[PDB]
Amino acid sequence: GWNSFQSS
Amino acid sequence: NILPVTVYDQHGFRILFHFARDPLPGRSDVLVVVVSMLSTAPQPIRNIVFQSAVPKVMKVKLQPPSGTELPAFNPIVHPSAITQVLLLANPQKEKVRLRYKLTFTMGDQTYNEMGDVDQFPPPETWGSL
Repeated sequence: GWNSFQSS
Repeated sequence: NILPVTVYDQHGFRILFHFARDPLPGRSDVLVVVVSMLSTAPQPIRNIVFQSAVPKVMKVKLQPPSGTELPAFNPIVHPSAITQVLLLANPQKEKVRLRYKLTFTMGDQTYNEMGDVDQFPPPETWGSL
């Protein structure tokens, strides 16, 4: 699907 | 999809995506996205965290934001604006879909928001700035 979310 | 896309608009908190590309002139694989944020709210918004996700063929990267809060709106003065850069590697030129997770506090409530962005400029034209 998609990867995990990404932070700063 | 060259024009600025409204990614988020509630409680008077707006987040737009602005489109560009870099850094080898030669290349057309990485999209630069400046995400700008304004508030019209009467109570200030603090503790803003914007996350993002993409499909496995792409890659997303979030640079630190110019800030983490916005004041109560005071229409008399220049508005405050948060600005954040994010870079979207997509060398396979596959369809563009992004999923954000927005977090912020306003007064005594804490909004945990999620949404989909699909209005990206087609990967072909990433070379053209």
